[PDB]
Amino acid sequence: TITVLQGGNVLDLERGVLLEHHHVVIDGERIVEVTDRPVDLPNAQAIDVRGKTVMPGFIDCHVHVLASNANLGVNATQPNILAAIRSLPILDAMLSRGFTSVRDAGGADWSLMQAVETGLVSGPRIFPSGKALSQTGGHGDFRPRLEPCSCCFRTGAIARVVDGVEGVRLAVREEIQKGATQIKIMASGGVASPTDPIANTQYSEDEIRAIVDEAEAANTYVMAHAYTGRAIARAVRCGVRTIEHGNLVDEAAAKLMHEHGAFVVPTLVTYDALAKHGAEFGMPPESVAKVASVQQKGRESLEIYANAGVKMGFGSDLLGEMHAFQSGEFRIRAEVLGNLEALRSATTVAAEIVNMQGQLGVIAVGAIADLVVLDGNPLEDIGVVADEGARVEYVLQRGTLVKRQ
Amino acid sequence: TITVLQGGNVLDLERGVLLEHHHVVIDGERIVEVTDRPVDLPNAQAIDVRGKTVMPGFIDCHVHVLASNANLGVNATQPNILAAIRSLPILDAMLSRGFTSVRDAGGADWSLMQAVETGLVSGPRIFPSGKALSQTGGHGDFRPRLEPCSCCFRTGAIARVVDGVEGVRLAVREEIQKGATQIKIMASGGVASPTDPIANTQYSEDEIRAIVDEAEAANTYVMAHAYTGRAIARAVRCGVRTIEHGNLVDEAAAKLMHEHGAFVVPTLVTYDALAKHGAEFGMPPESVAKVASVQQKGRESLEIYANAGVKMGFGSDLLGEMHAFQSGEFRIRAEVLGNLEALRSATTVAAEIVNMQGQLGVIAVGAIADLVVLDGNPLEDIGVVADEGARVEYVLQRGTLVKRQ
Amino acid sequence: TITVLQGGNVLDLERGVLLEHHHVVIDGERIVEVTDRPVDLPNAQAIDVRGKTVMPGFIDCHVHVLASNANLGVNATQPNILAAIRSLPILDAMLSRGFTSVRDAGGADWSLMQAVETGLVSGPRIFPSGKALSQTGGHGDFRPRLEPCSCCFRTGAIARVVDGVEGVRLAVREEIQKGATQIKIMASGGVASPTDPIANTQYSEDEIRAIVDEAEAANTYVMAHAYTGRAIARAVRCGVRTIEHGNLVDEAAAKLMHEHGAFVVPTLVTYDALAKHGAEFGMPPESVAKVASVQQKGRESLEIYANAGVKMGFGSDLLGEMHAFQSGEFRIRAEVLGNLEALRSATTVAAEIVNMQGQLGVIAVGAIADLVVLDGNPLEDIGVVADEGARVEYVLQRGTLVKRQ
Amino acid sequence: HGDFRPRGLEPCSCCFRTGAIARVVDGVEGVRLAVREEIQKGATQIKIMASGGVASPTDPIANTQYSEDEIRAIVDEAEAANTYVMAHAYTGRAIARAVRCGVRTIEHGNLVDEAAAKLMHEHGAFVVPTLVTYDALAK
Ligand SMILES: [Zn+2]
Ligand SMILES: [Zn+2]
Ligand SMILES: [Zn+2]
Ligand SMILES: [Zn+2]
Ligand SMILES: [Zn+2]
Ligand SMILES: [Zn+2]
Ligand SMILES: [Zn+2]
Repeated sequence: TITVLQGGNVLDLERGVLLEHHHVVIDGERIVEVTDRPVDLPNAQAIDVRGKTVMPGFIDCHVHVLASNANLGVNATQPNILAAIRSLPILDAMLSRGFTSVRDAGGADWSLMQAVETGLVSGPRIFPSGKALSQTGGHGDFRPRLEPCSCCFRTGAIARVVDGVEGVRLAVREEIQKGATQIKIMASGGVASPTDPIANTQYSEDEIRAIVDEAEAANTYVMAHAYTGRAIARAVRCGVRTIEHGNLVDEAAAKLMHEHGAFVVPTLVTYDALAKHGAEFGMPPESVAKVASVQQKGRESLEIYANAGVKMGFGSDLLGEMHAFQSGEFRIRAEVLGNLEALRSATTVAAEIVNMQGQLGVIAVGAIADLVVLDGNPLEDIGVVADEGARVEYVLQRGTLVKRQ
Repeated sequence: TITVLQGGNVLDLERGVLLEHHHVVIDGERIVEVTDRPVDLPNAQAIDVRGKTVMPGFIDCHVHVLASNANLGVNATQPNILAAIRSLPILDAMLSRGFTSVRDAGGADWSLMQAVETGLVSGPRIFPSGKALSQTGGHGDFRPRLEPCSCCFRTGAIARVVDGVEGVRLAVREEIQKGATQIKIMASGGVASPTDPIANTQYSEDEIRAIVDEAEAANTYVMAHAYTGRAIARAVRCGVRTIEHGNLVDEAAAKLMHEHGAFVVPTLVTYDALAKHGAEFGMPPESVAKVASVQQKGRESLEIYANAGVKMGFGSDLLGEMHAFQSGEFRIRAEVLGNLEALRSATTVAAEIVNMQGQLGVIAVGAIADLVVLDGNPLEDIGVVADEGARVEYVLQRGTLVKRQ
Repeated sequence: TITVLQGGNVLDLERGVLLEHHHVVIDGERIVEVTDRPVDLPNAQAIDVRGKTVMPGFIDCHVHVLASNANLGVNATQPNILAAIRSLPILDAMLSRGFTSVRDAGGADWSLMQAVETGLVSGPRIFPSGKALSQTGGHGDFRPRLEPCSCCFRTGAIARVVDGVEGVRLAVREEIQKGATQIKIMASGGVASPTDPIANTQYSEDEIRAIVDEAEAANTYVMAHAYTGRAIARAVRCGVRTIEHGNLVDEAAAKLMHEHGAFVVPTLVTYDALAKHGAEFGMPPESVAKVASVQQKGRESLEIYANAGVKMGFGSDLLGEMHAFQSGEFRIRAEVLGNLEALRSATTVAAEIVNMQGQLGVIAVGAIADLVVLDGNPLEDIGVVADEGARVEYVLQRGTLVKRQ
Repeated sequence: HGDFRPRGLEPCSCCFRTGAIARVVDGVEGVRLAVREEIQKGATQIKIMASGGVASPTDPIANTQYSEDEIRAIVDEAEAANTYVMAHAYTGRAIARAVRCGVRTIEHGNLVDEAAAKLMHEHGAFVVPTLVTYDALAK
């Protein structure tokens, strides 16, 4: 059968206007009609959406669903079944904030992706990376300042450690076999790892090139964690498609990104959260030392990306109980670029990042019915979205209604 | 001693005509005379071939002699001595259908080649690949969507999983030591494997280039499994000599193939069989999902190959009890290319592929005595050879008579 | 349906007489009636057996079906599929000689057993030992007088080398998981192995005990290869059930064997064969040095076992092309004990050895229809059995007729 | 009864799948180590298979599993950690020896004779029949 959201103000994002009193008609999992007709509803579930905004369900392009606590070291060493359990609330809470799809950046696997798709578990559709690739002593290596690691994969582990061209090549083939949808690598130092300062680069160009080739071979792409313009530039020229964080770009690297057609997924909200509640939520004292420097240029970088004409996706990257602040990223972006853009990042641009242009992030005929129904107009008050589930009262996923609030 | 097939109509393939009441004289294992003389037979076994077509014994360029059931996963896991035993009827039946030589595309080894050649076992001469080479998660990787290890060689295993330039180099040197005649790899997604969609490529160009080198070093070639024009172009540029299946060529790839002097071996019959009796004969349900798409472009591709002028060999690639349909490939090709071509693909073109030009696939002086005697004329009715056999009453192999029907 | 052997002279073994003009009625796989009635055959396959001896099909308690050549060293190293192929002739010949069941003493596995039971392959029912257990440098170690060795089970290998209590324990649990029906161990030096003189013992009492226990825990027994009275005595005290060869007993050991209720399976024909054609058929020169001694006391031992009242079963132990000599063991035993006793060793006593008392080795109601039809009377001329398959013209196996000669 | 490998074979197995009911270990030291491992990981008691069963491929229910040395080593290591061993067993034969080796509770136990029962009462051993499962597996 068939469902009609009636009399909503449909958000159309490429023109940037509400379309008032437009009905939208769902058959099965897909949108069949968007019109301001009196519509011919014989056996349709009518949900009355008068004076309320209906827009495409949001896409978060950088989450760690399995990051149930803020020390990613100790997250990795928690027992498997507990690691899994603890992700469930995280998933549920994402969905009710309006997020109908997430690109998980290391941790989530194909089993979790199936769990939501078969209905076994409530949450967003996951686009899994499997495990992030990290070189030894890299952003994914959580060993404190002897070595030989570890036979087999803990379900709590964000990353795996692999070095060498043949090593990475294999690892990518293994991850794609295990059903990843894209490949995440760490291509610079970070904040949450013990031994790497943020300014230095990770992986040789030979390794990154091998990885990008093996991903392309399986008709997907590489996403890459990378802060400085030096770290970004190399990664992009090796052929990576999306850059994660990217807090310390220069315009030279920004220009190179635009030119190559590479995307960026800023994750500003995680730095504010780790500012307030950093050493407080159990993340090592010398990791909170590293967080002071990246949030500075963080806001500033957004302008640079916008100036160069680089597409920016929505990303949170929140760990542990800081997971609640997910929606706040809308606000931060709205402050710097217009809140049309802030919304675009979680919809149209996001949908392109995950290769579902036309499929998600748009209310149009043929598209998947992933809808959010919003009390108020985000186009003028960004707060209706950025206030943590406050003002979202319906969530639709693949046709079916999943939240009523 | 010495043998005479008297008064036959000898099929000459490069001219495309029967030569009536030509006698053919066999001494030892070789053809010594083809003539329409009254011939001078003192102590020759006269076999009377009046009004019946005598042609070269057929060559099949793609078989899996050891594929005794349609689930190649379970075929691989079956006990060694049982895998061996169950290939015996397969071999026998192939010979009875007129196939005096087969190129096995993964599975059969040098021991099976020996068993026929010393007469310990009835079948076609085998040109063994040993085991096909497959990357991890490739068309030869039969592990479900874990990641164990393995690595003793099951005698029912079609392929082996090897990654990396050195890995593949070693693998080819091993396969050639055990006495492979040519090297098979998987360069693309496939149908009969769990985790690889058909549209993606397999192996880096370094790996394939390595492989081709090690093959050429032992004075033989590589046969590569590939479907799409993208997969085929890259393989051909790396220097593979024969392409298997090739159902989804564009003409740009076919042009390249012709240019490089590469062959194709289409296997159209297997898809028809897997259409009818796919899930029925125990091949996993999501493999029969993938069979729908490749048989479409299958017949079309034949034209593409013929237009670009790419030599086409005969291949069956039938698994399990679907082995019976082997000869039906003649019909399929005849229907697109006329039956002179269809006969050429299993004789003159085939013999060139297995580097036996002038040794097999031609009735001429000095050639090996691999002869089929046919009741009817295949030049006008393709049915006389494409009918389970039915109409083949003599098969000669290296001089001696092996089937009387 | 149903079958009748009519008017035969049924051999009854416990009373030791022919029963003339007794009909035997087979339904399915079982014997339903043995009677000298005019029998009421409506739709029965009548096979006319007037004036011919019908007796139970023979059981040979010690064969090596996989021993396709006389050098067990080189037999083990032959390629897997070739090892399998070569056993097919061997099995077929055994069946034609009247043997409807064989107890394989290392080499044959469950899959071969299945091959015959499912009728994939013609031959006797097999009771597989899997692989003989042998200590390092023991009768099953074929390494020249060094080390590394071997990860994987060659299908042509008679034995495996395992040492120590936990080692042999695991070895037995494995062999039974793979579906051995009983367990073979080497408990002494032998003839066909490079490094062990026949006089000395093999395995500790601890190992043998552990082995016997694990056998008994799986509701089967241990068969043990042992020559000297010292080697025999110890094995029997450890609770092994049958003794293979046994050529150099003293009566003290024999007495203990009787006391414990342990059988013996002498294999005298193999030493005569190795006398004539030893170094001739490719068995290493210092192995044929060892064969001189054992045949001496061989005929003499038979008396000792008889005197002590130790049950004897039928055994050949023939290797390679010397397999042909299988039935000659009848004549050899008939020469020393009566030819009644010689037929008993292949029937009633043999069926007890393989735990099939009342199931095989007797023509009686409810027993399995494993029958041989014999031209002449073996109770007076032992040559009607011991002339290979000269004088056996019907063989019935599990109801159905398998040889017509 | 814990070994779910088909009658091949004999490869494989590296790590612990969280959906696995059992592990395969053989030998006196092997079991000893496995018990210590299991207790370190936080088991409250130790479960063993001392008999053939129903839900496993290769073992007929009539026959026994583990040597008395193995079982008794298992019981000791469990007692050293102030717990007990529970043991899966059907027949009176398989039951008796388990109890003689000092296992505290017997699982299923569908095929006792009063001989084994009497021995069980004497040693102070419990039984946990699971009759419902066989009705369910019947339908
Ligand atoms: Zn990152
Ligand atoms: Zn991250
Ligand atoms: Zn293929
Ligand atoms: Zn193939
Ligand atoms: Zn022996
Ligand atoms: Zn033997
Ligand atoms: Zn149980």
